[PDB]
Parts: sequence; structure tokens; C-alpha cells
Amino acid sequence: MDPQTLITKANKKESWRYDWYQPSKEKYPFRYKTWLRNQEDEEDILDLKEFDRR
Amino acid sequence: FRQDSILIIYPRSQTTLVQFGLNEETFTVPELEIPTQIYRTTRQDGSYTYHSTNKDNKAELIKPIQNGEIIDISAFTQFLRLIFVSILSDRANKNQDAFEAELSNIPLLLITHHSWSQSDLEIITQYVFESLEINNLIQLPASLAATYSMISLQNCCIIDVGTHHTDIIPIVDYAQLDHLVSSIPMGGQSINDSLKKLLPQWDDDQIESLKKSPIFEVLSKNSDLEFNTFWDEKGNEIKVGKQRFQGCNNLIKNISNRVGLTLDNIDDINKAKAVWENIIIVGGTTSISGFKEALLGQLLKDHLIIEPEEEKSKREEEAKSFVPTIEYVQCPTVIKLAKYPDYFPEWKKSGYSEIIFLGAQIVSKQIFTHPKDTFYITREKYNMKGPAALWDVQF
Amino acid sequence: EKRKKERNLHLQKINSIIDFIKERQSEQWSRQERCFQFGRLGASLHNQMEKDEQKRIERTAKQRLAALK
Amino acid sequence: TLNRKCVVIHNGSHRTVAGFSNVELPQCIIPSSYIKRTEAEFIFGTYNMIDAAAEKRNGDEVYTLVDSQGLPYNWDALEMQWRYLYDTQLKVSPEELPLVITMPATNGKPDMAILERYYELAFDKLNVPVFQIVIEPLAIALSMGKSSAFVIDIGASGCNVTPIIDGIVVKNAVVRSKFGGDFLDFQVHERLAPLIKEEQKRSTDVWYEASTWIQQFKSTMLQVSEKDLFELERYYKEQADIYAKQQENNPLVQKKNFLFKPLNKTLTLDLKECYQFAEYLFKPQLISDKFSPEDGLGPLMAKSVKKAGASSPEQVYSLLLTNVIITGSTSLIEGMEQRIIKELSIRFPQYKLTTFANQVMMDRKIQGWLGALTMANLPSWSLGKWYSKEDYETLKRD
Repeated sequence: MDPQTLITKANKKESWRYDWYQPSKEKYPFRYKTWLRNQEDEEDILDLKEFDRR
Repeated sequence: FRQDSILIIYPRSQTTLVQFGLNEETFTVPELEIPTQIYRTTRQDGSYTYHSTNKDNKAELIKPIQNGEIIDISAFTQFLRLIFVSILSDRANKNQDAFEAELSNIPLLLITHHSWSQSDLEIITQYVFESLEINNLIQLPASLAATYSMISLQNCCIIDVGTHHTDIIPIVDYAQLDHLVSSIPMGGQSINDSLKKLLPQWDDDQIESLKKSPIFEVLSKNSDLEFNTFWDEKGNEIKVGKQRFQGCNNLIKNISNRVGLTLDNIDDINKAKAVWENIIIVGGTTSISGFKEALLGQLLKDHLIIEPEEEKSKREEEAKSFVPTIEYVQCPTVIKLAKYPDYFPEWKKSGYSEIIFLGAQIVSKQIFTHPKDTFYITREKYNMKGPAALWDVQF
Repeated sequence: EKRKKERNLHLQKINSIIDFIKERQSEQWSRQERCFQFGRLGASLHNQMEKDEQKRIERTAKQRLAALK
Repeated sequence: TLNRKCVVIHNGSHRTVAGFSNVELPQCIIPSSYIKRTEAEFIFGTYNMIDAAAEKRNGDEVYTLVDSQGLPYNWDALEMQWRYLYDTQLKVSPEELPLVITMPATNGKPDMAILERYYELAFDKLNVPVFQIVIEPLAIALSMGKSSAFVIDIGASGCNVTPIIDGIVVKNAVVRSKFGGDFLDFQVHERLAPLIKEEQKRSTDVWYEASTWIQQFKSTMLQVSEKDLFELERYYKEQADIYAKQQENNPLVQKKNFLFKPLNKTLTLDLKECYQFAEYLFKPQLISDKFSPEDGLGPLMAKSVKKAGASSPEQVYSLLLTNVIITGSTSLIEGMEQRIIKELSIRFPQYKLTTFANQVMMDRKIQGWLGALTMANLPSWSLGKWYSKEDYETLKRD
């Protein structure tokens, strides 16, 4: 089948980005790359039994 | 969880061991050995796509892992996806209803390396829980799996003899001291290139067949005969002399010197003796017979704490006129190899060169068959911390 | 007035740092205890596998008379 | 806690320990020196240092980076060290993650110059957005769970003695010693010289011998006496006479043997000559007449407390003597705790000594690393002084 819908059907939800962040106490003058929580609005298939050791 | 839903991936720089599901009777050999490679197709506007084969001679062959190091994490993650979607297609074509029982919850156990970046491991932690949507994940160290397939000794040393490199990792108190992890760029290709210097008339295929020959051993019957005949890959008989007893000595001396310079830095003597008493030698080259015994003999020649013979003979000549033993306080007094598990029927027949993969199946029976969720990231933990929850479930 | 607020801030910056460092010391003990306990449970699993499989080896050795017939 | 991940680099006197804030075991522990292979090549690392010292090629010169004052002086080589760390060991860009480094205890005057050099090294060279500078005895005392303590760090470049009251460092009582691990590496090579057939530019072989077998000689052969060396001969024989009288031996006649590996030779040294190396750290007048006994650590234990009392003095005395923390990478030799306890009790008989110390062999060497590790993971940015780029943008203006 299609590789997107196989992953969609199998194994059954938030996302995480690696972005700059500026912490608060108010706002600090620096930023740092960290894993931030994303908000709401933020191919081929190989055939087996070929490399099988028999 | 369901033991038929367990997926274990052991990647290397050349190949990758893949197995989905346990036999539930005994631990067996992995049947899938996929070469670690990807095809990058240069699409216009700058987009990148990755395929399993050469798409109309427009793709370049990229190896994601070389010398144990990832050079393209986007290639490695899509190679894991290329394995996983193919396993989903195989289960959907064989069982036709596996998405409710065998594919409804797959706990993935990915085996990682010591030289991989923590940022790359966090990209893997992002990718498995976003793109692959896999609910449970263990990033297992291979060095700790090599001693978890053993009788689970507390203090040991792991020697991973690869093809182009050799890794030396000490393990103290079931923990990996990253400050003493060493890696030489000398592997099975060192044994090959030494045979290039010993016999320049042969070529790559004949020297590789000599390395893969059963009559290739290192002394520490084949020994009483001077010349023996082996077979080439194409079926040609080739005679060989004493050179099959040589070719490994430079690699054995380099591994012995690096293990000595690694393990002489441990200050605690009671924790340092059990590392020297529990030398574990793993790797794909280590299926060559006599290599482990020759490395143990070189360690007993170089780093064994023993009274010198030129002084012991003078002590005995002064005593011949009971002999007391000189008691040292230096820690490598006993250098022995760890006891290999000789109760696995399939792994005794197929050899113990891939015992790190057996350690993954044993720690999977430890963790994935128990409701303790403190060594794998769940969806509740990924929704709270995400990749920052990666280092809260480590060993 | 201001001096009481400054002394309260100094005492809180002492006490909260001491308390969180003691919590992290408790975490440093608990992680090593978890590693030791699960290493010993993994060691006991090898004894369980030996007691499961050596009996199978003995049963297949006892069936050798029936195989020889 | 805070959703962050920091990099903790401890610049010790002999061992530089670099790692991350999310782990408790360090990523790498390299030596604090470099090899100038001569083009120029700055060899760093852990095993490449030992390999380049064992090849013994001409032109290889081992240059130090941390002097006896604890402050770096070869800043381009420290820059190349950190470029080696963030590329080969840490494997992360310095612009992405914050930093926590340490500061040795000074009197107050050399702090601003090293602050400006850290600004110019982390801002215009590495482009680090923010970094925290903590005081190393304050970090050691605060990671153990104490706000007011008395830190004794027995390092390689000397002994660091620091009185700490209520979280602040009493600077004018900070006296940095000299006799330490670098002194012991010279004394072992000087005493064992007629026994191993031997007796900067030529410092490569000296550092190789001090890093292969003299360190093993310190970790295995050496033991520290808890009392003064003549008082051992006064006390152990006095106990042996009571034992012999109750039942119906010299403890120093026990021959201890060192296996010298470059010649494979048994070196027999008795317990008196094993204690003779340990007596050099406390009695410096046994090798020359220019070294006063006040230069040792023994009278310095009382001198630093008497100088910290005048920061009413007896409350400071009872606060410092009951919170003594003994640490150090070279303090792992057996008897360093008991010798400090007895040598501090013979000058203060009135106050009881309750010394707390981390008994872990691996964690006492990286105790200065753990002191910054406990500061890097704090859940509030106001708990420590996080120097940002604005602190140097305001230093550009006069």
C-alpha cells in the first residue's frame, strides 16, 4: 500500500521543534536552541526474502 | 506487550540486522541482513527524496554510517523508515489483519553507537515519535547489550573489532564511562592490508577469501602442516604457507596497547580488577578462530602483573641453599575472558559474532514484557518533554 | 522595609538552591539504584533462561533412545 | 524544571572535564595541556596525547595551560582546545547550547581581567549567547548540600584552601598553595631515579612518565600517614608494646613492590619511604632550608581560619571547623582525610571536627565538574549570574 497510510494505520499527539527560545522571569537578553512544544498550526518499498541468509 | 510485535534494528557501517517478532520458544539467528545504504535523488527546486533502488540512474549512493559514525541523519532516519514500511507491507501481505494484533503497538528498540551525537539522537527521538508514529522506543547502547547478553557482570570491557575500525569501551557499575571510550581506525582491513604486504602477488578477492577461510588461524591439524589448500570465491584452489598464521599481529598489538592505556586510567582497584577479569571481544571479524585467544595471550604478555623471570630465577637460586610469592598492588593481576553463554542452540551453531543482537532480545524480554515504563519514552512522556525525556529513561 | 526584603531574598536563594541540590542528589542515588536493581533482574533472567532451556536439552537427550528405537 | 540543555566544562589544573548538563557521567576527561608538533599542530585529546608522547618524535613539546594560580594564560590554545571539544567530543555547535564554567578562588583583583578574557573568548570567538561563571570551592561546597563550608581541594598545582560563609567566599583568607600533584610527580621521579637507570622543551617524556606509571604509583603504592612521621614511631611501637604485653612488630618493615613497566623491574620500597612522599605535602622543610613549615598545608589550616575570623571570631571558627569538606583529584591516596582531621585537631582542641567528603573515587576527581553540574540544571535563571552579551556591550563603553 501507500507508505504514508501504512504508517497512519499502524501504531494506533503533539510535535516538537528545535528552535531558539527566550526565557522569562521580564524577557532575558539571550536566546538558546532547545526543544519547544509545537502548537496546532506549527517513498518506495523494498521486497524482502532477497538478502535472507539461507 | 505482544512478543510478536517486537522490532529490533541493529545498524552498522556495512550491514544492518533486522528482526520483527520473537520465536517465543528459543532465541534464533536474525534472517534479515540489509546493507546500510540509501539512494538520494536530486529533485529540482532543492527537495530531497530517498529511494531503495537507483531511480532511473538519477540517484547517488549514500552510506549513512561510516566508521560507526552517522554522516547523514536524514539518510539514517529514512533508512529506518524504508525498513519499517517494508516490514509493514510484508505483515499486511502475509497476515492481512496484523494492524489490530501484530502492528497495533510496535515497541521499537533501536541500537545506537557511542560516537553518535546527542543532537542526532534527539533528531531520531523527534523522527520516531512524529514521522514513524511509533509509540515506544529504546535507544539501546551496543556496548551494554554486549554484556547484557552475557551473565550480566557489573564491570567489564567491550572490544568491538569492526571492518575499518575497532572500538574499546569500559563498563563500570552497569554504566558506560564515555571519557574512556576509544576507537582506533584499524579493523579487518588492517588484517587484509597486512596480507597485502606479506603476499603482494594476490588481489582483493583472494585475500578476502583467505580471511574468510577456515584454515586461517593465529597461534598463541593446521599447525603441523606447512602448506594447505583453500578455495577461492569462483571455485579455484589456492595453496598457502605460513602467511595464514600471520597478518593479525599489528592489529592485536594495537588493540592490546589501547586497552592497556584505556584501563590503566581507572583509579578504583576493586572496580578495576573485575574489568581486566571480564574481557569481552565482539565484532564481525572475531569469527576468525584464534584471534580472541591470541589477543588474550598478548594481554597476558604485556599487561599481566607477574614477577619477572630474570629476578625469579635469581630468587630460586638464592632459595636453593619454600619460595615466597612477590605480592604486588597493581590492579591487572588476573586477565581472563568472560564466560560465553553456551546454552543457546541457534547461537551456538551460527556463532557468537553477533551477540550484541542477542543482548537486544534479552533486554527486550526484560523491558517490553513488563509494564515498567521507566526505560522507554511513552506518548504521555513525549507530550510532556519530548526529546528532553530522552535522557530521563537512559541507563 | 527594603533590608527585610533583601535578607528574605538572600535566605530564599540559599534555601531553594540547597533543597534542589539535595533533590538532585536523591536523583543521583535513585538512578544508580535503578541501574543496579535492573542489572540484577537481567542477571536473574539468564538463570531463568538456563533453567528453561537445559531441561529442554535433557528432554531431547532422553528422547534419543526413542529416536534410536 | 526548565526545558533546556547546558554544556558544563570544568577547566581543572591538570584534567579538563567536558560534558553536558543532562548526564551525570562526563562526556570526556582530557588532560589540561597540549602537544605542539612541529608547520604547527596543536595535539589535544586523551589517547592521542599519550600516543604522540609515546612515539617520541623530535619537536613534540608539551605545554601547560593552567598555572599554579588556577588561571589560563595561553588563550589561543584554550580556544583550539574548545574547538577540539565542541567538534570531536561534544559534537555540538557552541551557538546552540549555553555554557557553565568555573572560577578558582582568588582575592578579588585578578577576577575582572579573566572575566574580560572569558568575554572575548566566548563572544567574539565562539559566539556563545550566555555563560555562567561559578566559583570552584563554592561549587564544591554547594553541590554537597552546604551553604557555609571550608573547602580543602588537594589538586595537582597545589592545595586550594577556601573559607565560605553563608554562600559568600571570604577572599582575603584564600591562600593558594604550591605543593601538590605536580610536586609529587617531581619527587617520585627524583627519588626513584637511581632505581630506574635514568638519573618546556623536554617536558614530553616527563609528562608521559607522570601520566603512565607515576600516577599509578600514587594510586597504588603511596599511602598517607595520619600523624606526624616521628609520632608514628612514637605511637605504633607504643601500641605494639601494649599488644605484646597483653598477648605474652615494626609496621614500617612491610616491603611494598612496584612493577616498573618500561624496564619490568620490581622496586622494593618499605612503608617509611612510602610515607616519606606523603610527608612532603605537609612538611616542606625536609628537602631544603628555604621552605618554611608555614608554607605547608598544616599551619595553613589554622592560618586561613584565623584570617577568615577577621572578615564574633569564635562563631566564625565554630562555623568553619564543623563544615570541613576534603576533596581533590590527588587527595584519593589513603590517609589524606585522617591527616587533615588530626592536623586540624591538634591546633584546635576545643571544637569538634565533623568532616564530610565524597568517598566516590571517580566523583572526587570530577567534584569541580559536579559542582557546576548542580548549578547548570537550576530551575531559575535568577539563582546564578548568567553573563550575557550585554554585560560585554556595557563593558565596551569605558
